[PDB]
Amino acid sequence: PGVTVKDVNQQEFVRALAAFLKKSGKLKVPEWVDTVKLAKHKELAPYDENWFYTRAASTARHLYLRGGAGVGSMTKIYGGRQRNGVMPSHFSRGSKSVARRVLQALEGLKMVEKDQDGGRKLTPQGQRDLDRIAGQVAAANKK
Amino acid sequence: RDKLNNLVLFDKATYDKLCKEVPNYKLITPAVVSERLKIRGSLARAALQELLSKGLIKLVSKHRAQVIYTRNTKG
Amino acid sequence: MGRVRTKTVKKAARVIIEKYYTRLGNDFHTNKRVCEEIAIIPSKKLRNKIAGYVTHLMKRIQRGPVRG
Amino acid sequence: DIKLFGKWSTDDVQINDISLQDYIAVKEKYAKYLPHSAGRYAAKRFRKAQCPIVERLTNSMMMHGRNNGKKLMTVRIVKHAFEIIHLLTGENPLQVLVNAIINSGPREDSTRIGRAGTVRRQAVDVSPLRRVNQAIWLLCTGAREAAFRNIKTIAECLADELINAAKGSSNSYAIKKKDELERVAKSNR
Amino acid sequence: RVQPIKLARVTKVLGRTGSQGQCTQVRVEFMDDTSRSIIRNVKGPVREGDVLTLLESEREARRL
Amino acid sequence: VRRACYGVLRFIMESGAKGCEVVVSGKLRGQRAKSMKFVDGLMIHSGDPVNYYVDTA
Amino acid sequence: SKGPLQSVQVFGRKKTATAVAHCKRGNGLIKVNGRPLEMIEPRTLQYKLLEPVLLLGKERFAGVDIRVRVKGGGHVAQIYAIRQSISKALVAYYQKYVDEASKKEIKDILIQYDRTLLVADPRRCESKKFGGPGARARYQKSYR
Amino acid sequence: MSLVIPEKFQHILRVLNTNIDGRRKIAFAITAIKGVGRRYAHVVLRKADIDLTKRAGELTEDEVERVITIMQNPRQYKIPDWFLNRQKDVKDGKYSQVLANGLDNKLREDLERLKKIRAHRGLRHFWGLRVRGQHTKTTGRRGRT
RNA sequence: CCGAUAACGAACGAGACUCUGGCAUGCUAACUAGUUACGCGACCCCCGAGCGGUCGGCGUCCCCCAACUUCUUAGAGGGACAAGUGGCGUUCAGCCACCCGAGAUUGAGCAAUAACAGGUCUGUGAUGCCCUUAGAUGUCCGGGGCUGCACGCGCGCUACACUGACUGGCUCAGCGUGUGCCUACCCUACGCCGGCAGGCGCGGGUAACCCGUUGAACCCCAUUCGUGAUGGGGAUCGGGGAUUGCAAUUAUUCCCCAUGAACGAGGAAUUCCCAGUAAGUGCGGGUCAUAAGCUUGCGUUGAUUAAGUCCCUGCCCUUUGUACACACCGCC
Ligand SMILES: [Mg+2]
Ligand SMILES: [Mg+2]
Repeated sequence: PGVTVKDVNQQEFVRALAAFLKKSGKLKVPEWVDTVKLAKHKELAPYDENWFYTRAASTARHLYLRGGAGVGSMTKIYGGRQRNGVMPSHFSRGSKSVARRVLQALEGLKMVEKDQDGGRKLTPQGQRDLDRIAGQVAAANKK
Repeated sequence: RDKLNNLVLFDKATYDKLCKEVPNYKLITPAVVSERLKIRGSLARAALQELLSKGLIKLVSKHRAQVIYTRNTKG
Repeated sequence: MGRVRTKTVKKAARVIIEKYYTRLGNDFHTNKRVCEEIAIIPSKKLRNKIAGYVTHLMKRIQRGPVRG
Repeated sequence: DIKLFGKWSTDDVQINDISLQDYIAVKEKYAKYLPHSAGRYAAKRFRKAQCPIVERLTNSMMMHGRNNGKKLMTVRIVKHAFEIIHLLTGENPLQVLVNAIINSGPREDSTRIGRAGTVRRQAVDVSPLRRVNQAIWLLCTGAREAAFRNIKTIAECLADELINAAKGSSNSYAIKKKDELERVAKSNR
Repeated sequence: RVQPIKLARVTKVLGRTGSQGQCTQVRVEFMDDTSRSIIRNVKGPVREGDVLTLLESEREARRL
Repeated sequence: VRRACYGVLRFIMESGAKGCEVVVSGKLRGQRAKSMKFVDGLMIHSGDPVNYYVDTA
Repeated sequence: SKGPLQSVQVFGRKKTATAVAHCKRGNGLIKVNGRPLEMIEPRTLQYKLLEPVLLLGKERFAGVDIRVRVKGGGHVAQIYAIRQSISKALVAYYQKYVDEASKKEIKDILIQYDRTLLVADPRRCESKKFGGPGARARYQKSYR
Repeated sequence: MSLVIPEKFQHILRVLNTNIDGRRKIAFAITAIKGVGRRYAHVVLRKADIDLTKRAGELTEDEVERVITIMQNPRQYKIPDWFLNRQKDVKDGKYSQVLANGLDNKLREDLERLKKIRAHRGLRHFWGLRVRGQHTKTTGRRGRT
């Protein structure tokens, strides 16, 4: 019955773990979450109020796939498409502060720890929790 | 062909029509029901999943760009 | 189409056959090894083209009186 | 057996006239699971005939800037359209598509460089390959014209176009242009 | 009174026509009567052996 | 100029080569510029081998 | 019991995307990049990945474990590299571990449906020249 | 629930000095007011604690004035100072935000300030030319012919 | 090219040639590239699986303390030649189809004689002649402008939408570059502050070692909008904050909040293109203190049509007429 997050859909997994963080009220949510945009290239605010939980889930899943990635790596991953107005579109990264605060809050629940080199990785506690959540979403997908 | 001024919220004169004939034909899609009932289309999408919740209309697709429903099996 | 040879490969092929007829047959892969020691051919793309026209001529020389 | 999109086998379809059996590729030999194959069919003349007609329609359904490489969106569009025509008719989508092709192919056209009377001066019958090509192109253009500015989606526009062409209604854009071309060719025989 | 739509099968390909190559001229034979055969011109790519429809009985035949 | 070019070409061919070509351009004789080419022997112009076959000055 | 040294690593390349299929003796299992074959990004083109196992049945895959790594190309090129890797690794496995009579009667099934499963596509790209914005398209010129 | 339209549903709403459309969603209906932008709407509604999924006309009468005063007094509801328009005011230095014909007459106030000081930008505005230094060689001909 | 042949013997160009792409489980090799296996772990799974699954987590050139080169890199070589079969052909040169093959036409560079009053004396300490040379056309500095706008044209970028926009998730590339003789000026990891452009402190990298497994865009999946010049469009313009420099006003650029204008697929005409091609989406480089709506090499997604023609526009060869030879934009 071994369940791994890589063995199921990641897009459903991020919803499943965002639900976990929503019901588990331990996230250190800053006061400006209702105002800022997730990226410089993004014109409009997010629609879902639990977007901070969604970002935390997504970066936890990314750190499962590979560790050692810093805030610059996070914003490089979360970059998108800037339409540049009338100029031809280009690629731009997301807000550094949002990813920095998400990562900082991920130390609060003690599942992400900084590394001996640059960046941060998952604790064994986090490695337990990710697949623990993956088990139930796999069960739901099967049934 | 100037404007369509569709319905964003149901009046009773549309909802009574919705109750009886919408779950009575095969190809029921948001665009088709919007053009038949002169409704906005976002309202059509909302009412379509409400009829799904009522359970007398089956889904087939559930796609981000093309959601498709159908009536129940008869005969 | 577009596979017509030039006198550069045609002149060499005629000469080597009538100098070394006893050492040639109707196998291109055999002849392309034959042409290696009997002629210092600067190009790989040329030695096989030289050998290919030889086999075309070797088929005809075993049948009738070719001009060579 | 092939179960294109997991269903709609090609075993039960037929072509009513032998004039198109040589080119339409709904046979079991030309049966494919999924209409996406980089077959290099443009590398030689008459190689698109053995190409499956579904793949041909998928390739031809993208036009006008917005859609020139969005093959995945085109495949999902064709999948939804076939599911929709199956819902609306109750029979195999492939037979509906083949019948639409046959009833959409214009049996004649007209063309001249000399001083034409109205449009073209001499009428000439088309090849069956041109028949199939013009049928697919007319279907794609008709769906796009129907869906240029309206709430209906590409899959449903393709669905109604295929159904109208398969039954014969003089309302589909493809059969309308077919009748117009035949009438002009008849006038300028 | 109306002539029915019929089918004819290509025997051999002659060449292009129309001062641009926009139409190819080929000889065809009736599947209804094998001995019956004419020569026509067709637009679009045609190889030998395929069968093509014919709404009209006889239109044109010229020696280039 | 014409005597000197002939002497130079004679010297080059006497030194031993498959061919040589000399081009002199400028205000020869009158005001109108005219170019004189003295070419002899084998002389290729195209392809890779020209780089290590000809010497250009 | 624990008979070792029955494994191959066969590559498959398509449009700069190369995929190596680590075929290993064991239970019937298929995975790419540590992910299951169905649990994969292109839900639209999942049928192309399912195509080899569809045409050959899980019975031929019973003693087959496949681990595929891809480190190049795009998305659909990645798909085609993966499926070609699966097919090529399987035919190599049947070639060098069992009779090539079986290898031939499994080769012909692939070749009679899709020859791209055994032969890579020679086309990669074409160089863009300095005359226009594309490889062959030229900048729009005007005379007046 | 896709319920019927409420009896007390207003197809248009009079706010400030203009009108909006109740037939559309609230977060884009309130953007019809001059000076009220899309992001400004999407932040003031979140800070004014309403539901986005509802339309405009079924906002209650007290909710309308609550949104009105929330937008009109942004400083005292934790709206960031950098989200406004007349920040670091040219006249009185206050970090204020104006969302009405007050914005229009304030813009005209700044325009006549530039004209009175006869600065380069003021002269360009008065003549109707460009002010940001963009080229006038081949553009801006619609305003003349 | 074969053939004839008052020609013979030749040469240039084309070709031949060089670079790249396409097969090489053949060889040489690889801790500045990896792959398998083993041993530790870390987690899931434990009912019990236990060679169960994942790990871009740690080690096995930490010198005896694993092998191997398929995947990666680049050298040596091979391989393709109409080679084979059938058909057409003076059975000659050659052409078509097909098997087997990775490939049966990959793209470029190079590119003859002769000429243009084609462009550059604003590339040169290439240069004749003429001009100036102290109130200078030398040379430096301050400032302005080269952007200036009733108007016309050319190359482009964004658009007119629903095959869409926006929001969130998922997720894959290759060219080529990075700290300085003068010459000052690099590419950036990580951590903290801020929403942002940015700021601060610590590193790595003169480089397959660090940026960088280049976590790119498009595309894919879910949410909302719903045919409304509308959540398409972002032009003009107000205000605020940073960065570059001695200097940003005539806005260098970038960020944010403000208004949302014309534009609903555009005449007469006209450009380019046959497969990885067009087209969409890009990435680098160039100019760069700051800079890309330009250009250049490379990637990604990826077509419809066609294997013909002289109809228009031109070109090649022969014959032909000429009152043209500044050569029909001729002459008269
Ligand atoms: Mg709005
Ligand atoms: Mg050459």
